[PDB]
Amino acid sequence: VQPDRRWFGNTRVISQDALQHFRSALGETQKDTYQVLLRRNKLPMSLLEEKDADESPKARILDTESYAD
Amino acid sequence: KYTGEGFVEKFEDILKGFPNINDVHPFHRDLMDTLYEKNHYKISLAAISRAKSLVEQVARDYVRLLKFGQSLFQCKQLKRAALGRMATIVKKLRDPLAYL
Amino acid sequence: STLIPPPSKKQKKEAQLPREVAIIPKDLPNVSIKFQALDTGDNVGGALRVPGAISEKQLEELLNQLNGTSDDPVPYTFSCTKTIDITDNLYSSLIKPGYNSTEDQITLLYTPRAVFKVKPVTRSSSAIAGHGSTILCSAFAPHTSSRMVTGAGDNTARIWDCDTQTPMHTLKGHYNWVLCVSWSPDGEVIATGSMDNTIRLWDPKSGQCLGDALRGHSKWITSLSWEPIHLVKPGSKPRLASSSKDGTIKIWDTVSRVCQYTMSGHTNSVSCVKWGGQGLLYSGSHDRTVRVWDINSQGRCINILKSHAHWVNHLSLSTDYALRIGAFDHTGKKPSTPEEAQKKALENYEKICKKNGNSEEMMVTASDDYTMFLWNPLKSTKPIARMTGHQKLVNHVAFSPDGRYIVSASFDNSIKLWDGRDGKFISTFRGHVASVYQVAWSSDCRLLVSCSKDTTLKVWDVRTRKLSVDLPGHKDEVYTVDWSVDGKRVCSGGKDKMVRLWTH
Amino acid sequence: PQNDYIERHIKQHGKRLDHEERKRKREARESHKISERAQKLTGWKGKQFAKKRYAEKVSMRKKIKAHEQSKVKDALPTYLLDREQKFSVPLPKVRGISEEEMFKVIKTGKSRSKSWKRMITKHTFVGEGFTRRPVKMERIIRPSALRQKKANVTHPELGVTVFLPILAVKKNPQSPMYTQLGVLTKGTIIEVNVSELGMVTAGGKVVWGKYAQVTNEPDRDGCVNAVLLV
RNA sequence: AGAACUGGCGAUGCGGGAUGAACCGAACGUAGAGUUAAGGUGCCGGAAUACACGCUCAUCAGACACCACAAAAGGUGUUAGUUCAUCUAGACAGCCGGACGGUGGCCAUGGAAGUCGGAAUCCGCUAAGGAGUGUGUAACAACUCACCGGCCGAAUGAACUA
RNA sequence: GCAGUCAAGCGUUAUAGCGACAUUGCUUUUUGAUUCGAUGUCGGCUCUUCCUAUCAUACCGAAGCAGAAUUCGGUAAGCGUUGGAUUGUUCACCCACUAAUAGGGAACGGCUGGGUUUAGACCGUCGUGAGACAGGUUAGUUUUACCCUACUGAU
Ligand SMILES: [Mg+2]
Ligand SMILES: [Mg+2]
Ligand SMILES: [Mg+2]
Ligand SMILES: [Mg+2]
Repeated sequence: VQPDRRWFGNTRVISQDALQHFRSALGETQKDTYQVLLRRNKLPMSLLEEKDADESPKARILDTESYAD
Repeated sequence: KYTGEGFVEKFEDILKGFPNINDVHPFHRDLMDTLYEKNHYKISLAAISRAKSLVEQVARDYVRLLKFGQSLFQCKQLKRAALGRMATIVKKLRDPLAYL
Repeated sequence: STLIPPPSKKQKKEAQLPREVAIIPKDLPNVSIKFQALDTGDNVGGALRVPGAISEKQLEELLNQLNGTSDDPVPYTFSCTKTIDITDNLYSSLIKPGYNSTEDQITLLYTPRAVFKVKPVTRSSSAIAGHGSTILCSAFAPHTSSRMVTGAGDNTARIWDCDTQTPMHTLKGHYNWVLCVSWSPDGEVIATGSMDNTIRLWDPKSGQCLGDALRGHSKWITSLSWEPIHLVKPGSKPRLASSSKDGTIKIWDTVSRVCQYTMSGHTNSVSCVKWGGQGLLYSGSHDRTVRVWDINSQGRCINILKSHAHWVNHLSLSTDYALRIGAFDHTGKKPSTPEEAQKKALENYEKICKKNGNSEEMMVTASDDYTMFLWNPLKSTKPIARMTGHQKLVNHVAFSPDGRYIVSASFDNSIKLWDGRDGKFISTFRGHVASVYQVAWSSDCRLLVSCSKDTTLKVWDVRTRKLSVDLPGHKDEVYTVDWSVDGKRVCSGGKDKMVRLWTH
Repeated sequence: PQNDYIERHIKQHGKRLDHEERKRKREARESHKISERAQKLTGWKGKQFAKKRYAEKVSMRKKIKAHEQSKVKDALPTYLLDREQKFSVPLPKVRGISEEEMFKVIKTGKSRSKSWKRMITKHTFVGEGFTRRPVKMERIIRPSALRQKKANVTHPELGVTVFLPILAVKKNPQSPMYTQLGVLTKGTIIEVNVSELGMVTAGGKVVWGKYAQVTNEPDRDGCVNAVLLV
């Protein structure tokens, strides 16, 4: 592998405006039964899949009190 | 496969032995909650269950991988990798086992 | 860079098609409306008919005339309850969507607002060097936006002139990290609590140390709070409450430079201490409890509040902005005499505290059980509400200056906006990609600024509940952000050893 | 019996009359027993015994050091303390892998006379939307059990490892043919999704794709380990 | 794995290494006598159950290739060394005696007095004595050992190397 | 496995470099919830013996081992270690009995079924075709012993 500064730069970035556009779009989609997926777009889906949850997960009680205590 | 079965047998013996604290009579539930802290009790048994599932997954995955081994060296490395991952999973259980 | 999908041929054709102009019809009839105060729920004027060609300004003036306080009118914002605000006029806000018509009566809830306006910060005024280590804390002067105090990990603090964005003073008394700084509500002294278990006081104008350090803590200082000016009798200087990792809250009388009271009820490190406006001290500690002490009862722990299952990381009061600002305002006008300062601070406290019948000072506690609790400690020992929804620990929490909104900054890369009265969830500010460390309101309660682990600041508009502007520029994690009292400058500092000043 | 009945029985009746002397003599004999075990145990038991003895001696030396060290006598904020944690690539040269090792001949026909099919014996990345070719035209075989979608990527800064999804295979050092087949071997440059690392450019853009180099042999250890190129 | 040089072997028997493609010695007419090489000299088996100084005892030692198993790892086997210390104003073992006072230090606990825990770990008097090394009590008590002294009287202990 | 941390040592007088034992992160996160490509060899029957890396039987050690039962371990191979179901596959899973239903070598460096089954035939895929196969189904003669030895018995 030759030394090259192409190895250390960013390959994919996304703007805040594009992030907000995709975040708002995910939720406006009404899936039709007669539409098939031909090609899925490559996106930061981990950043885009943010749904408000009405409840929190349980607190980690082992952080405050161990088994030995 | 044999090592995975041994670990799963030990974990199943643990999980079947201990009472289900939420299904016993409420007097026994309250007494055991006072004695052993039901939160810790259920969390430790859930840790055992999760370790059992992870060990089964490791065994299945590495048997499927060993299906394509080309040499004795590669097959030995895959088997050692499976057993070492099982050992890591089991050693993560050091505290719940002492508590239990 | 990944782009949004381009418009299709049909969309381009529809865009080329002529547009429709939204114009008020000349034959728009009259509609009946009822004004209702959001804070008090007192109906004014009964039901009155108004033409459909009303504006927000004319509706505001009409409400002032109905109240009978036309000589000094107070601005308002109107909404209809979904709860949709009136943007420009009633027709285009409600009648145009068709949800409320001219036949049906429209009940408009009105909320008072600020006469001044804070423009959003949009660019970095300056990047200033001088600190030898990471900046750990920062604060603005209450009287002016031209002075900032910043305590860092090089065992020093700095006083920065924000007019020229140049260093003005260096405070070099401590031996370890300056963990907290605090400007006095009268603006006369800066208190720095450090990692070497000491507290020092500094005259800012001379940039000097007022004698020796305040010693007595066995672990590092975790928070400093000041006694309110509106409770300090005129001719006297406010006292300094200080919490620390050793589980104690020490009260310091600074004129005599002595330690009077030593509250000791906590079994673990105290996360924060706050001096309220009714002679009370609220302490949140890692022992999963909130302790309420009375200074008028020799510092005794009046209340122990236990609802969290983990450390309470932070706590905020409804009157926090007023107690920090004392007798000053957004104009920066100084009182003439200490009696005038005490009376003006009393009025500033009362405007936020005593509304809708009886004075209340709500508290919010953000914990490590991913939740917050909303309490009214004077009235009941039970929490008013439990705010849940955050996936990770709630690191910071803040009441708005008017006390009507609560903002929580969490480690799940999010900020949550909640109603300040009943604690009901309103909205989620998303856009940070790392944990949000702390947050700060603007003076007019319309804008919010947050600093994150992702090396960015973000300014959010509370009214539209969406991102206003994203400010990069820091080379590393940002640890502290503050907004000026007059709403002109924002200071930020973190691991890059630089102070960033931002302005519109 | 109920509760601590053995402790109560010892409290009420004592122990056996020779218990203390018997325990004392066993503890005295322990030194001879340890030496006899070390010189007499054979095979796996002897190896394990020696290993445990070495570990015990190391632990005892550490305890003595700690006692003597006790007897001789990052600048985080308040909300973060008491909370714990050239353009040269790290592998410029790796072992060369021939086509003979990379591929396995797959014979077809009733008498196994045709040998045009090849099977890739290493792990591969196929990407999104992969559909197997029809078997009549499937020359190169990438078995589904050897396909990979995620890798343990280590960031050199801040010293963390995250399970990240793979986006593409940028360069296999063995051959561009292996690059376009998606072979995942040691030294291969891959593209990884770094959305959860929270990286932001100086211009404000969120970085969600970067390069990493594979540092292990996934065909040997069952997993892909990679180091991010920062 | 790739280059360059040089040997050995095929075409070659003989002595030795138990046995043998590449190891040691030595190359070949038919014989006699003598001396040797490599290897050996308890018996098989020709030749000292020679001489000499040491080491080792293996509940399947070793008589070997000097590579691996091998972590220069484990061992209260044994031998020889190296460097540190203690010592007749008394070395190591052993027995006896002392091992105190503020003080049951603060918090916590139904109880917690050095010895369930969390933080201090200071002062006095000492020849010496921890705000305690362990056993023990529900808590105390009691015993211990950390340290000191009396009797005894001459070398001893630790860590490494081979 | 990869990437680190620590440091008993090793090395050095340049506080470089190797580095045992430990240890962290990812794989894998909390309330015990709820089958994915083995490209070339396999199974039986009868019957013998060996190994121990011991499932049971014998004797022991430890364990909150009261008793009963069970778990971990030591010496130990003398003696046993089964009957069945499933061919739309079993590189095994179930049911039961039982003291127990341990693992393995002497093949995998005599009958018998799957497979090295050639000539017949059909279907599928590819080929302009002769044909070949990603394949699927069905039918398809190899038959010593009186020799030596070994073994069992007999002069
Ligand atoms: Mg002779
Ligand atoms: Mg071996
Ligand atoms: Mg054995
Ligand atoms: Mg045929």
